[PDB]
Amino acid sequence: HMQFEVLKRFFPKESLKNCKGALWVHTASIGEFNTFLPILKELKREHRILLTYFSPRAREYLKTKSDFYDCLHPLPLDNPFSVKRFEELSKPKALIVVEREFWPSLIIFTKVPKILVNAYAKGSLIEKILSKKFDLIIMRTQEDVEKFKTFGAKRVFSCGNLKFICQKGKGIKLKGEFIVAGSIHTGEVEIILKAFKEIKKTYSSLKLILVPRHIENAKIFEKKARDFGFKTSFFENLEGDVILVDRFGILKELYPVGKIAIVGGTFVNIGGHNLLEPTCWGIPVIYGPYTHKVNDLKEFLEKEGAGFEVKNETELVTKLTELLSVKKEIKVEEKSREIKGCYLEKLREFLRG
Amino acid sequence: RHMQFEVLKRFFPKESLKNCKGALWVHTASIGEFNTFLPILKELKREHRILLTYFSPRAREYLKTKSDFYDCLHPLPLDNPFSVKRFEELSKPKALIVVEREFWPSLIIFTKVPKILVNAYAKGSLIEKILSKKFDLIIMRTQEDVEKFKTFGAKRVFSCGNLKFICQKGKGIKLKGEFIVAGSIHTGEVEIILKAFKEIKKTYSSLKLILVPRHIENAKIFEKKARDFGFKTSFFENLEGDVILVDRFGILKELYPVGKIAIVGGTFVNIGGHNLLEPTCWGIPVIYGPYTHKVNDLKEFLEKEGAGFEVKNETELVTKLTELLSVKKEIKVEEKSREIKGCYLEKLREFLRG
Ligand SMILES: [Cl-]
Ligand SMILES: [Cl-]
Ligand SMILES: [Cl-]
Ligand SMILES: [Cl-]
Ligand code: NI
Ligand code: NI
Repeated sequence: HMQFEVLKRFFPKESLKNCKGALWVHTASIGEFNTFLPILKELKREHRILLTYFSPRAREYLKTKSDFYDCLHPLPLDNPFSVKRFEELSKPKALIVVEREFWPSLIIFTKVPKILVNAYAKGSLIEKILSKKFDLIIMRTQEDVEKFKTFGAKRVFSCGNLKFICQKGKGIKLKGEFIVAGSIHTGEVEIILKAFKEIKKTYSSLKLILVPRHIENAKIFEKKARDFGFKTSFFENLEGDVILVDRFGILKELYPVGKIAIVGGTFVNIGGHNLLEPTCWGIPVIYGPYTHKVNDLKEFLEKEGAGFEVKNETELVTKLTELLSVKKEIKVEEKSREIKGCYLEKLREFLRG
Repeated sequence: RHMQFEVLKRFFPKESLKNCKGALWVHTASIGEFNTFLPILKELKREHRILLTYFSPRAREYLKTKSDFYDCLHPLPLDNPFSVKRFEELSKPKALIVVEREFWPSLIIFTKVPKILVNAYAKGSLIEKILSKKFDLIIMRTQEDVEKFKTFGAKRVFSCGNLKFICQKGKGIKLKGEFIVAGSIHTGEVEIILKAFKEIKKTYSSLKLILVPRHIENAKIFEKKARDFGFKTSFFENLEGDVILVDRFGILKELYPVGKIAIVGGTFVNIGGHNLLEPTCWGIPVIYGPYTHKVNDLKEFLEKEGAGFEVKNETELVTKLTELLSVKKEIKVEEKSREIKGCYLEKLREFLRG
């Protein structure tokens, strides 16, 4: 089945010797790794990297990212001896913990200089006790900083949320004016078509590019839009009022083509997909009420004036019209350069000496 | 997050564990293991106080809703000698049942509690050689796994089958009519199912299809698709339709008994399969498509049992449906289930007696 690597954790591999002096980066699982990746890309340039993870579900994925590290090993089991053997074999120059892997033996029984990034405070007793054990803490909010400072942590700063860093890609150019609806589920399709139908009464040249959450549904989606009375086409072919995308990936590259984006997983009870993507391009994003899985991101976008929650077909029409008549300025990308810059600055300085 | 990792509790187990002394200690890493062991736990819970531990923070909230099946709840202690021994000293458990695997070295090496591994399989790895012999009793899925573990010098290793194959039926519903039941169906599965059912109705004109979407948000859509096929439609409780859509969450497992044949989705689209087992517990055959890669043990069990049929296209689906409609297939999954359960429960009770 899956590889738990229990022996490796308990008795870290001898070959760690071959990675001595590296910068040790710990990403509990795939999420943490992706969140830290933009920082890792830069650090990887000035340091050899020793990468560890906790979840067995992350091994296979991380193996595909060998470009971003020199050595890969699971985190040692949390006893003084496994942890000390890990540190003694690898003699790491420092350890960066992404988000909050409060492993007591790891934190208590290693001597490696320790750095926590993207942390937030909960006010719990384990925080009171272990926070002071880090040489440097970078938090998401100045509020979190305050709490940790009352915990006797020195060297604590706020740099913002690493999750809000833009990772854009090349992108695509298309002539025409478009709305781009991405990661749309079957149960979201009709409300969007009915909204776009109401809109086209006014904006006759406007086209909808529609990208299903599952590209397999590209044909069911087409037939629906056809049933609604739209001329339709499949991407590459831009002839339709509703343009369906059937090729995987591509979605993040399509956003720059539009004036307004709509992101699914939000009009049905899914919890929201990736709201950030379109806004990194200076485009406002509209979403439905079901954002519980991306709540921090939601509150961030609303504060940045870049995200807009709509409750129903009517609100959607109303919001779309507002954004088509008045171009909403978006500054998410500058914030992104700012968070990234702050994190990378403090880390480079800390690592310098 | 907003999730509780309970690090402090794992590191320094709660003093109140005292008030649970002499209990049977059952460890279920997360929700899946708990549900897998639940039928056995229900019986053991009658004869033992239960101290229940879990590893995944994601299980805590769920497990709190299961307070009827345990006496004490606490996360597994962190894997260092001191936390583990403190857990053990506080709770003085009579024994520890580990569900499936959870080879936590310090836990296994530094506790004196008699330890029992349940529903295990053998990967043949070095950590297995080393830790397997530290269990007082090991109950495995196959006689093949037993042989491997036997060669690691494990004594007291048996096979009682896969706990995951234990039926958990529920009350069940009754309706007048003849039905086929398609459950956990995704949008991309609706057309091969409707195409096949249209062909079948030519011959069995009285047959009705109860259609339960994977996600109810897709029901309106499903109903409209049925209409395009020219079926009379209706929403559950109304049995008017040739195709009857189901609009309520849950419900599915209680519906199966109503049918002559079940179809279970996540299988005609590359999803990997939903719960093939449930219909067969009613002595009803189940049909699925080729994409069962997330339920492959279950798929293999059903095939050997003569209760599960893989179909690759609309024709084989029509073919298999017609076969099962013309000659009723005998299904003995429930029989197998009582067997697996009784075996596990027999061995456990005997170990715990003395
Ligand atoms: Cl201590
Ligand atoms: Cl001590
Ligand atoms: Cl302790
Ligand atoms: Cl102790
Ligand atoms: Ni998916
Ligand atoms: Ni779901």
